[PDB]
Amino acid sequence: GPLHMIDYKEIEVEEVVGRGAFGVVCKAKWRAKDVAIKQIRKAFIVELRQLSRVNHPNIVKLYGACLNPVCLVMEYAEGGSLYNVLHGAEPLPYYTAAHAMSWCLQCSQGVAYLHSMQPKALIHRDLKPPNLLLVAGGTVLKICDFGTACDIQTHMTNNKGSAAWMAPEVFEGSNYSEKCDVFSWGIILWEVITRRKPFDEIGGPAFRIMWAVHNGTRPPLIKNLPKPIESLMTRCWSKDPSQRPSMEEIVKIMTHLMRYFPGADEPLQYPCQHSLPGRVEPYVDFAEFYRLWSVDHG
Ligand SMILES: CC(C)Oc1cc(C(=O)N2CCN(C)CC2)ccc1NC(=O)c1csc(-c2cccc(NC(=O)Nc3ccccc3)c2)n1
Repeated sequence: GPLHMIDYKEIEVEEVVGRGAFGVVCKAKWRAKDVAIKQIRKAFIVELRQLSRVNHPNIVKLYGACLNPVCLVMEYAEGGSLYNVLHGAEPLPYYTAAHAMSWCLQCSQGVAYLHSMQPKALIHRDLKPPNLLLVAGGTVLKICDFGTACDIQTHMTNNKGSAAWMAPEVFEGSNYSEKCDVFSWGIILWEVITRRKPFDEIGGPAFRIMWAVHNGTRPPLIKNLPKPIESLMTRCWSKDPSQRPSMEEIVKIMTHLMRYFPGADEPLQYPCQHSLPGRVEPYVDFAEFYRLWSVDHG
């Protein structure tokens, strides 16, 4: 994995866009290109090595590192976090079923890559919309890993944590595999389809959500959701990791559903005035899906 050595003189820092845990992410410029830089010593060696080994369109690009001061240099995500597109400050952008399905397809392709690496696979173990970034007018999605928490107080048991998207076996303290990322992906699918924060009904501190998920609570089912999308979604939620699909299988299934979801290449340009009403209604609209389905199967 080749990598550019960067003299800190060449960087011109523009703004700060994330301060949590083990560094401060910042917008900057470098040889024309807009870049994102994370300033910090220990695990940096492992991350820098991993972040150079990866080469996939749906995982964020590493241009290189500056060894003094010790910081990563990567492509800037103009579109920002998916979380911020979904639930950020107003005005939030309008999006479609096709966008929602494409973002989950793209995320799954990135994760399938991570799980297929050799000799050992990379397990992300922290997939959630804050670590999913958007580019190309919101059309393209790239996985990253900010790693938002460490201290139990002002991180892991709060809104800057990740218990809503976490697999039971991880927070349970049991052994886990790459199937933990499949659970997370299942939750993200529900999230983009509904534009609801998962387990916002429960809330409180994170241990309340962990308690509910450990007993078997899942996000509510979605009204009028196609059965194949509901099958794939609810399988990823499975308590037993053995019953969850592989990311390889998800990529195949999703790749073929996109036939019934044209228009994902349309960039995010229209505004939205979003307000929230057993089951729950989707934000996106599945009417054209059923229409195109009927034509193929009829
Ligand atoms: C809050 C941040 C996250 O996410 C961002 C949020 C915004 C944002 O919300 N803004 C607010 C201001 N407005 C004006 C624009 C929108 C902007 C940029 C980034 N970040 C990035 O562009 C970026 C690119 S790489 C990266 C990053 C940051 C920290 C760590 C890593 N590391 C990895 O990706 N590691 C890794 C990935 C896969 C496998 C192994 C390691 C990347 N961040």
